[PDB]
Amino acid sequence: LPDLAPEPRYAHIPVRIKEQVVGLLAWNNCSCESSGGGLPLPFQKQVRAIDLTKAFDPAELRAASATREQEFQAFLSRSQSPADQLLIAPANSPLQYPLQGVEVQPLRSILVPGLSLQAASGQEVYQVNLTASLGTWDVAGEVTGVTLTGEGQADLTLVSPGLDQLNRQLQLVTYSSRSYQTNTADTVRFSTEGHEAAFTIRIRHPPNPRLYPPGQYNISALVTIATKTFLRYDRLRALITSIRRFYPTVTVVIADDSDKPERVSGPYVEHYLMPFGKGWFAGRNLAVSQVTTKYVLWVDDDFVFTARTRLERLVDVLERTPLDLVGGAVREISGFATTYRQLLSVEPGAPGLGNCLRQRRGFHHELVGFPGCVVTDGVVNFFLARTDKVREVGFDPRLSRVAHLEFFLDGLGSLRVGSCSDVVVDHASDAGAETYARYRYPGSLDESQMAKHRLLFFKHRLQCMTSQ
Amino acid sequence: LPDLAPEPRYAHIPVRIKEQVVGLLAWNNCSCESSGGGLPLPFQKQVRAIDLTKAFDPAELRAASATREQEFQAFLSRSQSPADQLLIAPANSPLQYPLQGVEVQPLRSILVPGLSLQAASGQEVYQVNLTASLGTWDVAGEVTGVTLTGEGQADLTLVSPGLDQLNRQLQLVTYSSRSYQTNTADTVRFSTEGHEAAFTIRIRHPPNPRLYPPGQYNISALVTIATKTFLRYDRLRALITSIRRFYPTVTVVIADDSDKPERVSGPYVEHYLMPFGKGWFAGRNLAVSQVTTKYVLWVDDDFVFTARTRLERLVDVLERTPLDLVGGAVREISGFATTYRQLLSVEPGAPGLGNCLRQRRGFHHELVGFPGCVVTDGVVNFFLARTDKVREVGFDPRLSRVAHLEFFLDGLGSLRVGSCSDVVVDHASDAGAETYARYRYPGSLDESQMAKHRLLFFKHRLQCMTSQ
Ligand SMILES: CC(=O)N[C@H]1[C@@H](OP(=O)(O)OP(=O)(O)OC[C@H]2O[C@@H](n3ccc(=O)[nH]c3=O)[C@H](O)[C@@H]2O)O[C@H](CO)[C@H](O)[C@@H]1O
Ligand SMILES: CC(=O)N[C@H]1[C@@H](OP(=O)(O)OP(=O)(O)OC[C@H]2O[C@@H](n3ccc(=O)[nH]c3=O)[C@H](O)[C@@H]2O)O[C@H](CO)[C@H](O)[C@@H]1O
Ligand SMILES: *[C@@H]1O[C@H](CO)[C@@H](O[C@@H]2O[C@H](CO)[C@@H](O)[C@H](O)[C@H]2NC(C)=O)[C@H](O)[C@H]1NC(C)=O
Ligand SMILES: *[C@@H]1O[C@H](CO)[C@@H](O[C@@H]2O[C@H](CO)[C@@H](O)[C@H](O)[C@H]2NC(C)=O)[C@H](O)[C@H]1NC(C)=O
Ligand SMILES: *[C@@H]1O[C@H](CO)[C@@H](O)[C@H](O)[C@H]1NC(C)=O
Ligand SMILES: *[C@@H]1O[C@H](CO)[C@@H](O)[C@H](O)[C@H]1NC(C)=O
Ligand SMILES: *[C@@H]1O[C@H](CO)[C@@H](O)[C@H](O)[C@H]1NC(C)=O
Ligand SMILES: *[C@@H]1O[C@H](CO)[C@@H](O)[C@H](O)[C@H]1NC(C)=O
Ligand SMILES: [Mn+2]
Ligand SMILES: [Mn+2]
Repeated sequence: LPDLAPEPRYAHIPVRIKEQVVGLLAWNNCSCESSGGGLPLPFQKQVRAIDLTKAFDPAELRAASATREQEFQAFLSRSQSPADQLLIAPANSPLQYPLQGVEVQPLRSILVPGLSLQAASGQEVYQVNLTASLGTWDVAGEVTGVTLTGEGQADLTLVSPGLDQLNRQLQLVTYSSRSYQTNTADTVRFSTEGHEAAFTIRIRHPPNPRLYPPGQYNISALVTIATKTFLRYDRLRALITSIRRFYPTVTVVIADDSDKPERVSGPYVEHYLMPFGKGWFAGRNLAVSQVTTKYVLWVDDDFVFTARTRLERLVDVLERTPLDLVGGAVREISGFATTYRQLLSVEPGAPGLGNCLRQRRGFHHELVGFPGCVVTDGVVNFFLARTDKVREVGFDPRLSRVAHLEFFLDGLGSLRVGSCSDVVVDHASDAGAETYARYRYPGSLDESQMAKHRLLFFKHRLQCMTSQ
Repeated sequence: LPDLAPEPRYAHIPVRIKEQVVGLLAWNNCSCESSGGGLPLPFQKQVRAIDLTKAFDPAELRAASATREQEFQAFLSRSQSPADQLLIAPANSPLQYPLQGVEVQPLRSILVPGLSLQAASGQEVYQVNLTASLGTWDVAGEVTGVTLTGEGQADLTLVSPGLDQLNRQLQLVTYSSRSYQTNTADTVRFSTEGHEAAFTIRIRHPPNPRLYPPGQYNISALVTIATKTFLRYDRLRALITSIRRFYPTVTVVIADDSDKPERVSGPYVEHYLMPFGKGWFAGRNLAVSQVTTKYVLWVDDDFVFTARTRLERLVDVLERTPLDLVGGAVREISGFATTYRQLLSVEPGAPGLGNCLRQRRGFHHELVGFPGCVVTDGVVNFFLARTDKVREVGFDPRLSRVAHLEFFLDGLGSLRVGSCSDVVVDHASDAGAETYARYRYPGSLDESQMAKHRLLFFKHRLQCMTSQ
C-alpha cells in the first residue's frame, strides 16, 4: 500500500533506496514457511507452518473468505471514527487551534481551548468561521465590538474590526454535542480568508472506572482462584488441599463438565456444573464470570501449591505495575519449571487472503524493578490477572477441547502480560482415565483440530501461522 | 473548572456573560435534589434523590472516600495516554505535519505522512529536527544533497541547501517503535529555527475483529437465548415450551442457583448449576459466558413467547445498524406493554465527593428506517445483543439479588442501545413461594440495598443519584 512513488513535483530529484529501511515497512505480502525437514541442527529452531486454508474444501474456503471479508467490512464501519482520519496541519496559517485532546460527553458542552487568529494588526475587519457536523457553537460571553452570526447553529461566524476583541471572543467559544452517539468524533473546520484548519473534537463518555474496594495484602479480598475440571477428581482434591495448606479462606471457583459429577464442597469452594463435555474454554469463561474480586488466579486442576506459590508476589506485581496479567512458573515432577513465555505477532498479508500469525518462544524486555520478571505476549496457564481484563478478552467457549495461546491471541494488544519465574506451582505427574485421554488427546486431523483452524482463520482473519 | 476570567493581556476588553450558555458548562458541583413533596402535578415527574454517602458510617465514609480516590488515581495512570494531552497547533509556523491519524504497531515501522517545511524559495541552508521518546527515525531513501544526523536514533536532523530536496527527504522519513507497549502514544517534536510543533503517533495493535462464521436469517446459528432461574421451574418450563412453539432448534442456556435443582433438559437446552443463592447478575454473567453465537437474547424465566416475539426483527436491527443491544417490549397480563426506555447520565461533582447519576424515563431519538424503534441508554430485560459487547460490559456478579439498570450503567458509553416496541414477549402473571419472595423482595433498608449503594458509590465514583 506504500508506493514511495516520486510525484511529478519532485520527479527530478535523485533518491537512493535504503534496502534495510524499506524492509522494515509492511508490504502486505506475508507467507508462512517451515524450516526444512530432516534432523535438526544445534543452533536452529524448527519452524513449522500451518496453512489454515487447508482446513476447508475449495468451496468452503471461497464462501468463508467472502463472508469473512463481509463481516470485517461490517466491523470496520462500526469501529472507525473521524478521529482516525489522516489530517495534515497547514503551514503558514494564522489559525491557532487545538490539535488533539479536546473531548465532550454526548449531549454536553465545553469551552473549546486555544482558538485564536494570529493575523497581523491593521486590517479593516477580521472574520473567522467555525463549522461542525454533530454539534453547535455558542459563546460564554458576548465581547463588545464582535458580531456573531449563527449562535446555536452548526456554522458560526465571528466578525470584528478589532483583532484583540476577536481573539477574546474565541476564548469564550463553546461547542455543544447535539445528537447522541456513544463514541464518535466531530471534525470541525476553523477558517479565515484563504486559510482553513481541520481538527477533531472527540464525543464520548468517560470510561467505567471499575474501582474495587481494597478491604500487607488480604489475599481473600483481592484474589479468587479459578479452575476447570473434567473427570479428574483426585487431582482436583489434591489441588484444593494444597491451596488450603497456604490460603485457607481464598475462594476457589470450579467449573465442571464431567458426565457424572462428584460432590466437591468445603469452605470457600464454589462448584459450577455444566452440560457434559461443553468444554475447556467454556468452563474457563464460566469460572471467570463468577469472580467478584479485583484479581483472578488461573490454576489447572492438576496443580499443587507449595511454599513456592507465594501469591503475594504476583499481587505485588499487579498492584505496582500497569500489567493486567502476570504468569508464574509451573514445575514438572522431573524438576523442570516453565514460565512458557511466548511472543505472538500478526503480520499483514495479501488483500483478501488474510494475515500471518507468528508464534515464537521468548519475551520483549525485563520488568524494571522486579528481578526474574519479564514482559511478553503469553504465559503458562498459571497466572494472576485483573478479573475485568480477563473477562474483556474472554475464553472463547467454542474452544472446547485443546487450547492455550488462543486466549493470549484474543487478548493481543488488549492485555498487558508479564511473567515471573520465582512464583512456582507444581504440576502433578479406570474408566475415567481412558475417557479423559480420549477428549484431551484427539487425532491431529480430528474434527477438533480442523474446526479450530477454520475458527482461527475466520475469527482473526488469518491465512496461515508459524509455530517456533 | 473552565477558566472564564480574562487574562491580563485582554483584561481591558468588556464581556457580557451569557447566563444561558455558562449554565451548559460543567462546574463540577453537581448535587441530587428530590422534587417537592406532596401530591404530584399533571406535567411534572417526581424526582427522588438517593445519597450514597449515607450508605456508610461517617467514620467509614472518610476511609472509603480516601481509598476510592487512591484507586481512581491508579486507574487514571493505567488508562491515560500522551494522545489525551491538550496540544495546540501554533500559528504562523512553516511546519506542515500530521495532526492525527498516524499509527504504528508496537515494534513496527511506518513512513510518516505529511511532513514538510514550507519556507522561502532560495535560502542558505534549511534544517529540520524530529524528536521521539518511544521510537527512532530513519529514511526509506537518501535524497542527494540532504545531510542526515541521527538515523536510527530518537533525535534526527535533516539539513539541505535545497528546500525541494529537504521536502522530498521528509516524504521518506520513517518512524519505528523501539520498545514494546500494548497501547500508548509517542508525542514527537518537529522543529526548525524559531518554530516548534508537537504531534502524536499512536502505538497500538489493531483491534481483535471477533468475526463470526455463517455455518433469511438462521436464528439457530445467530442467536442463543439466555436466562436465569431460581425456584420457579413452572415458569421456566412454560417459557421453554413457548419458545419451542416458534423456535424449535434455538439453544436455550439456563443458569440456575436453586438449592435443590430440578432437572431441566430437552433438545437444544443447556442447564448450568450454580452454588445455592450465588445470585442474579452472577447467573446472567454465567449464562452469557457460555454463548457461542453472534447474538444473545436475554429473557427472564417468567416470560412467554407469542407470535409477537418475532426475533427476526431484532436480528434485523442488529444486522442493519451499529446498535449493540436492542430491547423489545414486555407485556403484562393486564395488557400494558413496557419497553422501559431509560436515559442515564453522569454529571461531574466536587473533586473527592464523586459524581451524580441521573436516571430518567425516555429516549434520545428515533432509529431512522425502523418505525417504533428508538435509541436510548437502557431497556427492559428483554433484548437481543451482540454477545461480545454484553460480555465486555458484564453483569457484575456482586449484584446478587435485585438489579437492572446497573448493567446499562456499567455499559454506559460502551454499549449502543436501541428499543423496538413491535417485538413483544408476555410476562406471566407454597414453601417455595415464601422463600422466592424472601430473596426477590428484601427491605429497602436491608443489607442488600445498603451494600448496593456502597458498591455503586465505590465502583462508579458516585456520591448520589436521582431517579425520575
Ligand atoms: C499449565 C498449562 O499451561 N497447561 C495447559 C496444557 O496442559 P496439559 O497439556 O498438561 O493438559 P491437562 O491434561 O493438564 O489439561 C488442562 C486442563 O484441560 C481441561 N480439560 C481437558 C479436556 C476436556 O475435554 N475438557 C477440559 O476441561 C482439564 O480439566 C484441565 O484443567 O494444555 C491444555 C490444553 O487443553 C491447557 O491449555 C492447559 O492450561
Ligand atoms: C423484564 C424485566 O425488566 N424484569 C426485571 C425485573 O423483574 P421482575 O420485577 O418481574 O422480577 P422477577 O421476580 O421476575 O426477577 C427477575 C429474575 O430475577 C432472578 N432472581 C431473583 C432473585 C434472586 O435471588 N435471584 C435471581 O436470580 C430470577 O431468576 C428472574 O429471572 O426486576 C428484576 C430484579 O432485579 C430484573 O431486573 C428483571 O430482569
Ligand atoms: C479478608 O477478606 C475477606 C473476604 O472479604 C474478609 O472476610 C469477610 O470480612 C467481612 C468484614 O469483616 C465479614 O463481614 C465477612 O463475614 C467475611 N466474609 C467471609 C465469608 O469470610 C476478611 O475479614 C478479610 N480479612 C482481613 C484480615 O481483613
Ligand atoms: C444454521 O445452519 C443449519 C441449516 O439451517 C442448521 O444446522 C444443522 O441442523 C441439522 C438439523 O437438525 C443438525 O442435524 C446439524 O447437526 C446442524 N449443524 C450444526 C449444529 O451446525 C441450523 O439450523 C443452524 N446451525 C447452527 C450452527 O445451529
Ligand atoms: C512483498 O512485495 C514487494 C512488492 O515488490 C516486494 O518488494 C517485497 O520484497 C515482498 N516481500 C516478500 C516477503 O516477498
Ligand atoms: C465564512 O462564512 C461566510 C458567511 O456565510 C461566507 O460568506 C464566507 O465565504 C466564509 N469564508 C470564510 C471567511 O471562511
Ligand atoms: C455551580 O457553580 C456555578 C458557577 O460557579 C453556580 O452558578 C451554580 O449555581 C452552582 N450549582 C450548584 C448546584 O452548586
Ligand atoms: C535540533 O537538534 C540539535 C541537536 O544537537 C540541537 O542543537 C537543536 O537545539 C535542535 N534544534 C532546535 C531549534 O530545536
Ligand atoms: Mn496437566
Ligand atoms: Mn418477572
